[PDB]
Formats: sequence, structure tokens, C-alpha cells
Amino acid sequence: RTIPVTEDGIEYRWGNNPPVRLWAQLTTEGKPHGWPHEIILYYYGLYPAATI
Amino acid sequence: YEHTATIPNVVGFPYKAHIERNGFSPMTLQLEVLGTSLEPTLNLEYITCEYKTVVPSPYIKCCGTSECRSMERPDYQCQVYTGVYPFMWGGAYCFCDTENTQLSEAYVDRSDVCKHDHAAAYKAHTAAMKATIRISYGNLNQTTTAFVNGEHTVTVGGSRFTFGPISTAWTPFDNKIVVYKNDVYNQDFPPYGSGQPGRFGDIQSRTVESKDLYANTALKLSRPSSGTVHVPYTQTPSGFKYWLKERGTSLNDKAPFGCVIKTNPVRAENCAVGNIPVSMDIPDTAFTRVIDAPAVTNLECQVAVCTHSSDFGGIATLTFKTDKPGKCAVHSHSNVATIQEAAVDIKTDGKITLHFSTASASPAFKVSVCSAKTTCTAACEPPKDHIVPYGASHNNQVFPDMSGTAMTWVQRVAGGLGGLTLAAVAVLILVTCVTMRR
Amino acid sequence: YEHTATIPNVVGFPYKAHIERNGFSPMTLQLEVLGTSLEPTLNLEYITCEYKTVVPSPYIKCCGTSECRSMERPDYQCQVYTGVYPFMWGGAYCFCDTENTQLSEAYVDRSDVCKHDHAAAYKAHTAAMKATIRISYGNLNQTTTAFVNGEHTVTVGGSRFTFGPISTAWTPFDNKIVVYKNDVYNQDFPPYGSGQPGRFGDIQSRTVESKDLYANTALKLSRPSSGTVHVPYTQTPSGFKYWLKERGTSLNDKAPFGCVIKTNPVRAENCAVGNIPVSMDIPDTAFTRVIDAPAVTNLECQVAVCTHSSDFGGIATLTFKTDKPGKCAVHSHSNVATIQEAAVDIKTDGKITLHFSTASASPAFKVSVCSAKTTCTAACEPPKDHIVPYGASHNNQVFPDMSGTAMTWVQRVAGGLGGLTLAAVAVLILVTCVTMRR
Ligand SMILES: CCCCCCCC/C=C\CCCCCCCC(=O)OC[C@H](COP(=O)(O)OCC[N+](C)(C)C)OC(=O)CCCCCCC/C=C/CCCCCCCC
Ligand SMILES: CCCCCCCC/C=C\CCCCCCCC(=O)O[C@H](COC(=O)CCCCCCC/C=C/CCCCCCCC)COP(=O)(O)OCC[N+](C)(C)C
Ligand SMILES: *[C@@H]1O[C@H](CO)[C@@H](O[C@@H]2O[C@H](CO)[C@@H](O[C@@H]3O[C@H](CO)[C@@H](O)[C@H](O)[C@@H]3O)[C@H](O)[C@H]2NC(C)=O)[C@H](O)[C@H]1NC(C)=O
Ligand SMILES: *[C@@H]1O[C@H](CO)[C@@H](O[C@@H]2O[C@H](CO)[C@@H](O)[C@H](O)[C@H]2NC(C)=O)[C@H](O)[C@H]1NC(C)=O
Ligand SMILES: *[C@@H]1O[C@H](CO)[C@@H](O[C@@H]2O[C@H](CO)[C@@H](O)[C@H](O)[C@H]2NC(C)=O)[C@H](O)[C@H]1NC(C)=O
Ligand SMILES: CC(C)CCC[C@@H](C)[C@H]1CC[C@H]2[C@@H]3CC=C4C[C@@H](O)CC[C@]4(C)[C@H]3CC[C@]12C
Ligand SMILES: CCCCCCCCCCCCCCCCCC(=O)O
Ligand SMILES: CCCCCCCCCCCCCCCCCC(=O)O
Ligand SMILES: CCCCCCCCCCCCCCCC(=O)O
Ligand SMILES: CCCCCCCCCCCCCCCC(=O)O
Ligand SMILES: CCCCCCCCCCCCCCCC(=O)O
Ligand SMILES: CCCCCCCCCCCCCCCC(=O)O
Ligand SMILES: *[C@@H]1O[C@H](CO)[C@@H](O)[C@H](O)[C@H]1NC(C)=O
Ligand SMILES: *[C@@H]1O[C@H](CO)[C@@H](O)[C@H](O)[C@H]1NC(C)=O
Repeated sequence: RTIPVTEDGIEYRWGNNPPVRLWAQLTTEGKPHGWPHEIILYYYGLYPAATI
Repeated sequence: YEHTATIPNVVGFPYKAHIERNGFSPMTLQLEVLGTSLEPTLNLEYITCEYKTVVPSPYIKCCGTSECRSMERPDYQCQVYTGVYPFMWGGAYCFCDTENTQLSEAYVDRSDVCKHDHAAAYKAHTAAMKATIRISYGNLNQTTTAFVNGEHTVTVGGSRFTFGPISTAWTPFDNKIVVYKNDVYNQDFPPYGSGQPGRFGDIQSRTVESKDLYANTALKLSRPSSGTVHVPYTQTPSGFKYWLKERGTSLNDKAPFGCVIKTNPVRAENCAVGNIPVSMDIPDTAFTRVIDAPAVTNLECQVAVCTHSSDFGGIATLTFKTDKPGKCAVHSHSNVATIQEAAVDIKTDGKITLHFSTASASPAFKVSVCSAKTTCTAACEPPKDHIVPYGASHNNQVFPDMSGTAMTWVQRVAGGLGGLTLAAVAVLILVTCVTMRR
Repeated sequence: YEHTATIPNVVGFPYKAHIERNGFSPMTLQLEVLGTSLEPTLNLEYITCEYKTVVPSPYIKCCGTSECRSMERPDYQCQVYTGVYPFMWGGAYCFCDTENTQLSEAYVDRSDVCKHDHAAAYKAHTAAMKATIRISYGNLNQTTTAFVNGEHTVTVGGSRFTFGPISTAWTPFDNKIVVYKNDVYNQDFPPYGSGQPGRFGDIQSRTVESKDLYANTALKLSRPSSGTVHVPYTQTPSGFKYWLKERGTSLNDKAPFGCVIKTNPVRAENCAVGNIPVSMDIPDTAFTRVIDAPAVTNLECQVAVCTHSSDFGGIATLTFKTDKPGKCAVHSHSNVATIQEAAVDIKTDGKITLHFSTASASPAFKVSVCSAKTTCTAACEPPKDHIVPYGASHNNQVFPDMSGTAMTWVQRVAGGLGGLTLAAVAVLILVTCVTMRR
């Protein structure tokens, strides 16, 4: 099964196990303080449509 | 001292409220939400459970005749049948072949364990919020519980604290609520006295101690077969068991904002939505004088490493010069980053380390140590884990600094374009001036 | 049968709903309001009563010294007084001159009869209305009680009746309600934990079984006089007794719409405001066929005497021709008058009398007897009493008939003026036509 995890996060429970809460961090393949286009990629990997 | 602050409605997050008192040394306070509870008001409508069809032994009038008698019984049926010739094991029960009647009587009654096994239909309105807050400032460290409204004040170490009303009126419960044991369902239960057989609410009772019971189960009576005493009847199955094996998941599995629904009493706890206004009444005793507080000057901020992760991935090194050791209050005047510690040890070496959490690539938060001022600038990095099991400790600010590399390139391009545009404007202005000159 | 009607929310008003069923003889129904109850939901805030100042015997430390011991008591006060030289009847209590201390201790406790004598602060919201209705139609005459909302149905002689949602959300109670015995006051009681001495709420307790008690009575301790053991103290008097002898009148004396406020539980009864929608489900058995219903023709209405008083001061004489005796349903299709009775005896004389209540000088109401039709016209008179002890039985219609004497004179004047105006218009039109013709 595939579970989408966002900034607000999820909490998944399976069987009688106690619930497990997970949150998604601000990860991406872009470079933060490099060339301009790497910065484009950085701010596109997180918040795509807004930076487009 | 009169001071108001606004805190997020998030459990496990400590807000840092800073008091700049005039004649005293600044103080930074720990506002920690340990747990909330959104408590709706329930109006019981009726009680629904499995029914019990009571079929007494039929009276068989051997060579005779009786008439049906009306009874004040819920879902009562009474059918007389003529011409019956029943049989027993030893032989024929009655005497005449066709001159006989059998009295069939059946009715619906509250089951013996509606007192145990039942579901309650409620109406939820005017949810009342109550939250648990820890106050730890200066030398004290206390926890108290208060109703979240502008009409409750609780004493904390001589202080008058009032948490003003929940920013939003949002509730996870709908108008109609059905509760079974520890589960709560957002269900449109049928109105009282209008139940259908085979569905939830087929039989309804106002109270567990109710004497009046409404039953609509479409009970039917039919001729017995020849030579048999069995009181045939066909009736709709219980809607309670149908609901039990068609209920599905409760509100706990679909509540927004990560609400945890419990019963006894029905409540929604630790919902992460809205803000909690805070009004503070701090006496003089808590504060410290600047004559006994160290004087901090020459504060510069330089940053070694910073990562904008959920936790405090930013590391800040501060340099300053003090006269005496002691304890300063540290605060971030900008939401870009939040300093993990509120008071650090201030000594002679003049250098201190701080842990801060940010969410932007180039954060610009401002740090004040005692009464000193400085600007902290950093280049934070994209972190390592796609997923972490803890929530973000920052305010989720992703706008880079006005002086960040991206904003530096944008500003350079804008400056060049504006210089070209202003040069064109000046050239055209001079040309037009010369034209009107001639 | 599907039929909806709207009735006034007035106790003792003989509202009459008429069903024109297609294949059956018309039926007129008596909807009577016997009594209502507007039932608010109460959230208890705290319990206020007289306090009790407990002053134990003072410890007198003869030629010695003690220190005050802190105690977890509401409004606790402790003071050690030095240099005391008390006296008794036989002589001096302590041995030394000024080397002595007396321990003064006092506190506030819940009075022994807060369990008996107390006032409760409430919040009122979501008032639930329940009304008592009599249904008497055809041959049946029954009374039932139902909650006034579009979600309750009660069985009346095989009929499904639902009293629809009340037209107005008006309530006599405010947000904050204070109840003392059988009186209810619309009072802004102080928030919990913010009471002032000498006023209502000086001491507050969440529940009668509460262990925590909040007390703010400004208790003060002072030196004893020389040679006396009396534990002097000055304290603010109880705000509960002040409220008791400054409460004034309760909501019963100021409630609008003639509401009668009672307690156990808090409620407002027989408020005359709004309308009560009615949805009706009548089976076939109740109605009567036109083949067995008399055929009424040639119905004219003439009126002998009529007075537009509160009661049925109008007298109507109807003439008709029937074939067989029996019982017709009579109704007024106009709100100008209301016929007192709903079914009269129909016989061969073909001459019946009706009592009706009106409020206009020249009423024009229409009367249908079985399926017949006629128009009733009368000149009603100004009545004899300035004051009567009963409410009006009409709909309070004062617009005179289109054919009344006043409207007759108005219409005559308007007709004459319009004839003159149209004559002038025609003369000018002809003149203008001739001018463009030349
Ligand atoms: C010397 C000659 C004098 C002649 C004067 C005028 C005569 C002609 C009048 C009417 C002509 C008939 C056409 C209908 C239009 C007006 C209708 C009318 O009259 O009644 C309409 C309604 C029905 O009455 P109701 O009992 O259901 O409501 C009262 C509520 N209760 C009793 C419970 C308190 O009444 C209401 O609601 C009205 C509530 C209060 C209104 C105040 C404004 C005063 C104006 C009234 C209209 C008159 C027209 C004036 C000029 C006309 C030119 C000839
Ligand atoms: C020469 C280029 C000029 C063209 C610019 C055209 C603008 C684009 C128009 C529409 C875009 C739709 C997307 C919504 C905008 C979100 C912004 C926002 O919302 O900003 C927020 C607040 O900003 C402000 O307070 C105002 C400060 C900035 C405004 C003006 C700055 C001057 C120039 C702009 C630089 C950026 C554009 C140029 C870069 C491109 C060059 C290659 C950011 O703060 P936050 O983290 O709370 O936001 C995150 C949102 N959170 C946390 C709620 C999820
Ligand atoms: C029995 O009575 C005798 C009378 O002599 C008490 O002696 C008094 O005890 C008080 C105890 O507080 C003492 O006063 C002390 O005086 C010194 C010097 O001025 C000063 O440091 C304090 O005032 C200190 O408390 C002192 O022994 C004495 N005072 C006098 C002589 O009047 C004795 O305590 C009594 N014992 C009992 C248990 O009855
Ligand atoms: C003030 O006290 C609370 C309650 O004791 C502290 O919370 C504890 O933190 C420690 C770690 O130092 C945990 O191991 C305990 O489990 C916590 N106790 C709880 C949650 O009941 C809190 O850290 C203190 N805050 C200060 C010092 O400002
Ligand atoms: C239906 O029955 C009720 C209860 O008997 C009647 O109410 C009474 O009417 C008689 C006079 O005929 C008197 O005892 C009182 O006037 C009424 N007593 C009350 C108010 O309880 C009522 O009149 C009948 N309703 C109908 C047929 O309209
Ligand atoms: C080096 C230069 C040329 C790179 C270009 C910078 C541009 C593309 C970057 C810099 C700052 C960025 C914005 C920062 C904040 C936000 C708010 C967020 O909710 C959506 C994305 C959005 C709106 C980003 C869009 C892309 C953005 C405007
Ligand atoms: C920001 C720097 C300001 C200095 C502005 C310098 C002005 C540019 C120098 C030459 C301007 C001449 C352009 C006008 C065209 C001349 C021909 C004409 O007017 O017919
Ligand atoms: C309702 C009755 C309709 C009949 C209308 C009759 C018309 C009146 C008779 C005379 C009308 C003549 C008025 C026009 C003035 C004549 C002089 C002119 O046009 O220069
Ligand atoms: C942004 C770079 C510096 C700004 C100055 C740019 C100089 C542009 C050259 C000036 C335009 C040529 C002058 C004659 C123009 C004309 O009148 O036709
Ligand atoms: C933004 C476009 C122009 C609107 C603002 C007008 C204010 C400035 C005045 C215009 C220049 C007038 C001076 C005379 C020179 C000329 O005639 O060109
Ligand atoms: C309402 C009463 C009847 C209506 C007719 C009224 C007759 C009015 C007289 C007619 C006006 C005189 C004709 C000549 C007018 C003109 O053109 O100057
Ligand atoms: C209400 C005032 C007049 C407005 C309505 C106009 C419609 C009727 C047409 C006017 C009469 C036109 C016929 C020609 C005769 C003329 O010129 O007077
Ligand atoms: C959730 O709520 C309870 C009480 O409201 C609280 O004690 C508990 O710590 C909370 N759980 C979380 C998310 O920490
Ligand atoms: C007022 O209310 C009660 C019950 O609501 C009712 O029984 C009583 O008859 C009413 N009084 C009047 C005005 O008739």
C-alpha cells in the first residue's frame, strides 16, 4: 500500500497496534544557495504550482 | 502586569511569550499545551436496541369460539383462526374436526439487555473547550487546567491567567450523534416515532427507565398449518443488528485535524485548529531588576550550520561582552525561526550557543539577549529524511530573506531592468523637453 | 391524506382546519392548544451562597514565640501578634509583661446550608419547545403532547401528526441565568474566579459536592486590644444576602408575551408568539362519502345581528334545501370572521343558525355548508364593554368589506373623480387630434 504524507502529516493504525503518527519534512533535489536554476528547482520540489 | 499573547492550538508545542517590562530585565515565558478537550452538549432523543418478539402459548378452544381482545401493547397483533384440527404426539388435541378456534397473540417488547446493549441518539451543540496548560517561567514550573473562554481565570504562582475563547467555532460532531459504547457516529437517525422496520430506529424508547416503547417491525400473523400448534408469524429482523453489522467506522477514523474521539463523556481531544488568546497578570516579584541583571553589549550573530528540518536543526553562535554572570532571556522577534531554549547561562567567556528551528532556506530572525540586539543571518539546508515521526517545531515560513541569494539575484535583475527603464524615461523626457523648447 | 396547516401559538384559541378531500364529504377539524413549554438548556457555572467565617480560639504563647503556618484554605489569614498581655476574670493569663505572642487565624468556608440555601448561575441556550394539543374531529376527541419540531410524530386515533418547527427562535431568557428557588433572574453574574466582595458571587463553588471553593471577601486581621482575648477581624459582609435583599422582581414579572416562568426544571410556559406549522395524515376511515352525505343547495346567507366583540358576537342565519338529515362541516374561508362551531345538525327545516366572531365593521366572510357555497355580509356594531377578562376569538381584521358603507362612499367619490378626469382626458385628446388634423 502507498500512503501520501504531507506537511500536516498522517496517523496510520494497522491491526490492534497503537496508532503511529508521521510527518513529512521539507525535502527536495534542488540546491538552496547555488545558481539561479538550482534555486528554481529547490522551490519547485516543494510547493510546485506556486513557484510555477 | 498587563500583557496579552496568542498561542497556537497545538499539543506538544511550547509557545515562547516574551515580556518587555520597562523597569525590569526582559523575561521569556513557556506556554505549553499538554492537552485539550472539545466537549459538546448532548440532548438524548431516544434509545435503540434489539427487540424481543414475545409469542405466548396459543389458546386452542376445543369445540368452542372466542373473540380477539385489544391490548395496550406496542406492535400488538391478535388473529383468531377457525376450523383448526391440531395434533399432538398421543393424537388429536381437540374433539370436533372443524368446530375449533386458535387464538394467536404476539407483540414487541424491549429486550432484556437494552439495559446493557443499546445505542443512544443525541444532538450535539455548544461544544465547550477545556485545555491543559503548563506555565514555567523564571524559577517556577506549574500545570493547570482552565476552560478556554474569556470568563475563566486560574491562579499560577500568584498570577492571574485567562485563556480567551477558541478562535474558531468548528466542531467535528454534526447535529445528530449516535453513540454505541466507545464509538461515535455522525448519523441521521430517524425522528422519534417515524422509524422504519429493518433499519436503525425500528424500535425507539425515550429513556432506559421509559415505560412507553415505540415499535414498528411490520409483524404479521398467518394461519397455522393443519394438525400443528406453532403460531406462525413473519416479522422484519431487528434494525439494531443490521446497523451493528453495517455501521462501518466511527468518527475516530474520519475526524479532521487529528481529533481523537472518546466517550464517557463524548468529547473530541487534541484537535489542532485555531488559536488560544492568552491574557497575563504577572506581579513584580517574578521580574528581575536590570541593576542585578547583566549588561550585554557588542552582540554579533554568526551561524555555523543550519538545516531547516522539523526539529531544531539550526545552530547559532553569539558573541557578546557582559560584566557579571547570570541568566538572560532569549527570544526571536521573527516567526522565521524559533529558539529552542528561553534562558541560557551568561558568563565571562562572552560566547553562547543557541538551537533554533526554521523552515526557510535563508532565514532572518532577530535575537535579543537580555536587552541587547543583533541580527542572525544563515543559509539553511534541505534536510535528510523524507518522513519523520514528530511534528514541525517552526512556524512554517518559507519566504527567503530580503538579502538571500535567490532574492539577491531577483533584486539584481530588477535593478538592472529598472536602470534601463529609468534611462529610457530620462532620454524620452529630455527629448520631449527639447521638442517643446523648439 | 396529505395536508398541512398553520396555527397560532395561542392557548385557548379554537383554530379550525378544513380538509376538502376530493371523493369524500368535507371535514372540519378542531386544533386546540392546551399549553406550551419553552425549555432552555442549562449549563451550571457555579453555586453561590452565604459564607461562614471560622475563627478558632487563638493560641496564646505565654512567655514564648511561634511562627505562622501556611494552610491551603480559601481567604486564609494568619498573624502572630507580639507583646500581648491578656487578662481573664481571675487575672492575667500569661506570666511575662511584653514577652508573649498570640496566633490569630481565620478563613472562609462554605456555609452549613449551601446544601439548602444557594443560588445557581446558569447559561441558557437552544430552548426546546413542547406543547399540548387536543385533536377532536368527526367522532373522536383526543389530547396528546409532542415536541414542536419537524422531527416528532404522535399517533392520534390512527393519524400521524407532526407539529412543525416553531416560527420564531425568540426566548425570554438571556445568556446568563440565576435561579433561586422558584425565581429566575436575567443577571450578568461575574465570571468564575473573578468575584468581588460584597456582591453576588463573592464566594463561588462549582458544584454542591465541590471540594474546591473560591472566596474573595477581603478578610482583614488586626491587633487585639490590651488585656483582651477576642481575635479582632473586619470582613466584608456576604454578597449573597445583599443580592437577596436587592434582587427585586424575577423574570416572571417582566417576561414578554405573558410568559409564566417556573423552575424545576427552568421553563417558560404559554408564551403567545409565533406560529405552529401542522402536518396531517388522516386515513380514509375518518372521512364520509358524499353518497351518505346530504346534498345542500340554494344556500343564501342573511344576518340579523352582529357585534364585533372579543367573543362570538355575530349571529348568522343560513337558508338551504337538503334531501336527508345529517351533519355538515362549516368553515370560514376568510379570516374576517371565525365560526364558533365546526359541525351543525342538518335537517329538513333547511334553516340553521351560526355564531361567528369578527373585528371589522362590515365583514365579508364566506361560509361553506357541506359542499355548498354562499357569501355572508353584515354590518357589525361597536360593542358595550371597554374591558373584558377574555382574549379575542377573532383574527383582528378591521379592514371593511369592499362593499361596506365607508368603502361605498370612498368608491363613489373615486368614481366621480375618475369620471371627471377621464372626461378631461378625452376632451384634451380630441382637441390634440383636431390640432394635428389641421
Ligand atoms: C376622506 C376620505 C378618506 C379616505 C381614506 C382612504 C380610503 C381608502 C382606503 C383603502 C382603499 C382600498 C384599497 C386597499 C389598500 C389599503 C388597504 C387597507 O386599508 O388595509 C390594508 C391592511 C389590512 O388591514 P389589517 O386589519 O389586516 O391590518 C391591521 C393590523 N392590525 C389590525 C392587527 C393592527 O391594513 C394595514 O395593514 C394598514 C396598516 C397601517 C397603515 C397606515 C397607513 C395609512 C394608509 C392606509 C391606506 C389608505 C389609502 C390612503 C389614500 C387612498 C386614496 C383614496
Ligand atoms: C520581477 C518579478 C515580479 C513579478 C512578481 C509576480 C508575482 C506572482 C503572482 C502570482 C503568484 C501566485 C502565487 C502566490 C504568491 C505567494 C507569495 C506569498 O504568499 O508570500 C507570502 C507572504 O509574502 C509577503 O508577506 C509579501 C512579501 C513578498 C511580496 C512582494 C515581494 C517583492 C517581489 C517578489 C519576489 C518574488 C517574485 C519574483 C521571483 C521570480 C524571479 C525569477 C510568503 O510568506 P509565507 O511563508 O507565509 O508564505 C508561504 C505560505 N504559507 C506559509 C502560508 C503556506
Ligand atoms: C516560668 O517563668 C519564668 C520567669 O522567670 C520564665 O522565664 C522567662 O522565660 C523567657 C522565655 O522566653 C525568657 O525571656 C528571655 O529573656 C532574655 C533576656 O532578656 C531575652 O533573650 C528574651 O526575652 C528571652 O526569651 C527568660 O528566661 C525569662 N524571662 C523573665 C525572667 O521574665 C520561664 O520561661 C517560665 N517557664 C515556663 C515554661 O513556665
Ligand atoms: C517543568 O516540569 C515538567 C514536568 O516535570 C517537565 O517535563 C518533564 O520533562 C522531562 C525531561 O527533562 C521528562 O523526562 C519528563 O517526562 C517530563 N515530565 C512530564 C511530561 O510529566 C518540563 O520539562 C519542565 N519545564 C521546564 C523546566 O521549564
Ligand atoms: C372533548 O372532551 C373534552 C374533555 O371532556 C371537553 O372539554 C370539556 O368540555 C366540557 C363541556 O362540554 C367541560 O367539562 C369543559 O368545558 C371542558 N373541560 C376541559 C377543558 O377539560 C372538550 O369540550 C371536548 N372537545 C371538543 C369536543 O371540542
Ligand atoms: C535565483 C532566482 C532567479 C530563483 C527564482 C526565485 C523564485 C522562483 C522563488 C523565490 C521565492 C519563492 C516563493 C517563496 C514562497 C512561496 C509561498 C509558498 O506557499 C508557495 C511557493 C512560493 C510562492 C515561492 C514560489 C517561487 C519563488 C518566488
Ligand atoms: C543617472 C545619470 C543621469 C545623467 C543623464 C545623462 C544624459 C545623457 C547624455 C546625452 C543625452 C542626450 C539625449 C537627447 C537626444 C539629443 C538629440 C535631440 O534632443 O534632438
Ligand atoms: C364617455 C362618453 C363618451 C362620449 C364623448 C362625447 C364627446 C364630447 C362632445 C363634444 C366634444 C367637443 C370637444 C372638442 C372641442 C371642439 C373645438 C375644437 O376642436 O377646436
Ligand atoms: C542599466 C545600465 C546603465 C544605464 C544607462 C544605459 C545607457 C543606454 C544608452 C543611452 C541610449 C542612447 C542615447 C541616444 C538615444 C536616442 O535619443 O535615440
Ligand atoms: C504616470 C504618467 C504621467 C502621470 C503623472 C503626471 C505628473 C507629472 C507631470 C507631467 C510632466 C509635465 C511637465 C511639462 C513637460 C511636458 O509637457 O512634457
Ligand atoms: C363625471 C360626470 C360625467 C362626465 C362628463 C362631464 C362633462 C364635462 C363637460 C365637457 C367639457 C366641455 C367641452 C369643451 C371643453 C374644451 O374643449 O375647452
Ligand atoms: C402616460 C402618458 C403617455 C405615455 C403612454 C404613451 C402611449 C400612447 C401613445 C400616445 C398617443 C400617440 C398617438 C398620436 C396622437 C398624438 O400625437 O397626440
Ligand atoms: C490528548 O489529550 C489528553 C487530555 O486532553 C492529553 O492528556 C494527552 O497528552 C493528549 N495527547 C497528546 C497528543 O499528547
Ligand atoms: C399554561 O401551561 C400549562 C402547561 O404548559 C397548561 O396546562 C395550562 O393550562 C396553561 N395555562 C393556560 C394559560 O391555560
